[PDB]
Amino acid sequence: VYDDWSDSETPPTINFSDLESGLAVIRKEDEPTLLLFPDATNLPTDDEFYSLYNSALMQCNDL
Amino acid sequence: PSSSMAGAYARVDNDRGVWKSPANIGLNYVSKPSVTVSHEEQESMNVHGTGKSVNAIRSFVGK
Amino acid sequence: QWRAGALAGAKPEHAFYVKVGLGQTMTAQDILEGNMNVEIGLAVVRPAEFIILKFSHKMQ
Amino acid sequence: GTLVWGARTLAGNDNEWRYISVRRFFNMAEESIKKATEQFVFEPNDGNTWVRVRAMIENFLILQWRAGALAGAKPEHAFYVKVGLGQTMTAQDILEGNMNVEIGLAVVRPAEFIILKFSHKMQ
Amino acid sequence: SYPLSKFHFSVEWGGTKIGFTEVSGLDLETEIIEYRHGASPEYSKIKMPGMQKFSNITLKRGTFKSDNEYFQWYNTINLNKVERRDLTISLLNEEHEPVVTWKVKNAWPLKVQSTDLKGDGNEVAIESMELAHEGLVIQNE
Amino acid sequence: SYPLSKFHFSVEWGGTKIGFTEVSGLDLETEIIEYRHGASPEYSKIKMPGMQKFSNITLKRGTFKSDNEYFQWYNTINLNKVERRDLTISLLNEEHEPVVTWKVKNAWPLKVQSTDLKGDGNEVAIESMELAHEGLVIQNE
Amino acid sequence: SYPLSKFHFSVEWGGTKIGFTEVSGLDLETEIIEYRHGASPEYSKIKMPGMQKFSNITLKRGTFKSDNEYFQWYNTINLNKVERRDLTISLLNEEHEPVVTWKVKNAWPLKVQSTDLKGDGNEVAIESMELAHEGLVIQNE
Amino acid sequence: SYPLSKFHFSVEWGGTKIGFTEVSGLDLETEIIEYRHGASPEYSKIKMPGMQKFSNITLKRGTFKSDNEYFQWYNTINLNKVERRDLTISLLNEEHEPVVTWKVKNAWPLKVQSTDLKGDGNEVAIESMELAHEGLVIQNE
Repeated sequence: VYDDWSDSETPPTINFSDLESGLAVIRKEDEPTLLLFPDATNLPTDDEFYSLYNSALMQCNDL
Repeated sequence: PSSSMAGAYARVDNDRGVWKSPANIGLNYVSKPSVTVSHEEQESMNVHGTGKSVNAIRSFVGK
Repeated sequence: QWRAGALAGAKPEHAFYVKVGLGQTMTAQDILEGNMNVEIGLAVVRPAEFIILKFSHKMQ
Repeated sequence: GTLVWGARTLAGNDNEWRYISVRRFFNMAEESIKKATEQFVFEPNDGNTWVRVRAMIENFLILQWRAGALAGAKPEHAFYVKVGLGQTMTAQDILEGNMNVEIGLAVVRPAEFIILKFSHKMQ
Repeated sequence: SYPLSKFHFSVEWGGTKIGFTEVSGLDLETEIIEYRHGASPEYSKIKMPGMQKFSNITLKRGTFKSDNEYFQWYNTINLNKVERRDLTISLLNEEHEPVVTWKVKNAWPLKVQSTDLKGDGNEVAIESMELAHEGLVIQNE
Repeated sequence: SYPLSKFHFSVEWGGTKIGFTEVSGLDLETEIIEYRHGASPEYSKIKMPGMQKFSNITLKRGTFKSDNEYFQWYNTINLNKVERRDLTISLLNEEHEPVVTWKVKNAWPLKVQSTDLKGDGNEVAIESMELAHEGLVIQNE
Repeated sequence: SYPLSKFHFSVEWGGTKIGFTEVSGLDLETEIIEYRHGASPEYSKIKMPGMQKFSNITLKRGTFKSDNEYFQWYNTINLNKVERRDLTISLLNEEHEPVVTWKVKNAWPLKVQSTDLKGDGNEVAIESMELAHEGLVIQNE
Repeated sequence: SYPLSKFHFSVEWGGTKIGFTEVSGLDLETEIIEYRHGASPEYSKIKMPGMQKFSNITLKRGTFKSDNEYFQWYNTINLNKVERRDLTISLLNEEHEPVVTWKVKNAWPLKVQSTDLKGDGNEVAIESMELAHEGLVIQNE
């Protein structure tokens, strides 16, 4: 759930480990055909962003 | 699930015969399995080094 | 049981056999002790578990 | 207004999979067929089953053809389905409980470029 | 060197049983379009193929205790909706394997007919069904 | 493993007796609606269910002294009014209990037919009735 | 739960008999007045009721020996004078009582039509009359 | 993949019942304005839209005991005044829910037509009404 602000110039952050957890969960559902991540561009680094998408493509190959 | 299966065994014997497998049977009065079992997760249930196999109760879309 | 489709085989001769007799299933000692030995064999059908589909692009 | 321009995948030089609509069509057809084949999972592995499975798959594909999804003047040019001992299966597969079905499809691909040429009309 | 007989067969229709007493109506038909222009030396017409038709299929079976399937399928009709099924009809060899197969697309039931009753009716009660469909393919390899 | 026979049955129609010689017409029927648009690759039509119909039911019995029931029911017709009844037809087992039941809603008689007479007519005088109704349900459990 | 039939009815017109073969023309009609001013956002007209009309009534009956009533009523016309009558038309129930009544004011006859004659005319000679009137009220309670 | 049928529908008109035998006249129409100036290379005219029209709507139903509604609505006309109503016509699915709806503004009745009577008229007495209105919108989502 949404965290709070530290100051007017200091916003909440997005935790990479939380998105990986959600991906691990959706892997057990049969109905979905498309995978989307609405808060991926706000990850602290580009490296985390790319890592998340490589995992999503690997899931598609396996299923 | 054991009493539900005894019921299911009786249905198969009457409609198809005792020589047919008691599987690919829908259960009555069941909302859902308590635990979701994925495709990959069942590999060790059907085939295992000890031979002590476990059958699975699973949810199928539209069935 | 064969007629109803429980046993394998084109004709009953391929589905089962039954044997009994002195020199086949019994000896002199069994007759003396009151034993009777009958041997039975059955051809039983087993299910398939796996279906594999393969896809390709149709071409000449 | 604002339009989506282009429809290629991340494998754009792939002769079979570069277009999004080809990849998505195949995923759709494959999912629908396996749902239909699940009803035969615990059936005997013999000629009676092989015929029932084949007929079911062909009926699905005929409807896709009728709706314009597949290429070809007649269904015979749009797809094929094969199954049988000596064709797709061997003795070893029968013994292990396997069943092998082969399917092929004719799929239509889009044009991307239009070139116009102009000149001065003369006798 | 010998032809096939007509009494050993099976029908797969989505029901519990595959045994039937009688099967009929496995026909294919095409219309003709005729033409003649006035200057032709022949005083008859030239012919070409038109649109295509299919016949309805009739199935007959004996009535058994606790089997109400003809009725249950018929009773799936709801205004314009109905359960449609793939119908497979097969002529069998001595190993009970298919030889000739008739493949039928999108079938559903137009009518279900029950048995008559007679005081001196010393015979089997036979029920029957008539099916509509959208196409037939014949396989004989 | 054996089918049912067709000679042991009973009919409940509101009359004093339940024995009949012959019962027929227990049918169900649906109409077809056909369609084809001009651009279709197939040159045949697609089919769907239409409106529904029922057949009239015929009952036959022998004439007996002092039983005038066919006439008395028929004679309840008065301009557009008639006594309507629930008709229950049942096929029986060896204990004389129901096995297969046909349930008929809102029946009344269209016609009553009497016997012919012959000088050399060495046979039983048989009367018959034809019934209209509004629906049929088949039960076989 | 059922609608009324159309064959049991009677007509009271001042004559000796009330039985007729055919009755028609029991209609009501209103004129429309249309309007549009030039500044309206809609490009169609607004409508309101105008003046009212009634249709003539036609009565048909078989010719009988010594009954000359159609003629006798018609023959009461004298320059602008005529015998005017109250016409009551009624649809009947099984007790032969009124259900639906049409009440007609100030009727008189515009025309009386006789039968044609034919050498092979194997049918009933039917005469008819057409009536003018000044108003119709419909009662159904 | 299948088209809609035309027999399951309902009409909301402010009356007690919503069942009808027949509904017709749900049309839309536009006028054309034509033009050609003398110097044009083409020897035909250019066309553009003009003013708009609507057709009258006809409703048919069977006559029932104690239901006088067609008459009662018609009888609300008083010189230029009439009760105007919103008319909603709907084509239904298998759950008896709307699929296609025709919405009609400001309707009132131009005419009410009664049944004919016949001695051998073995049929249902059917009454009908014709309605004027000011506009039609078609909804199909």
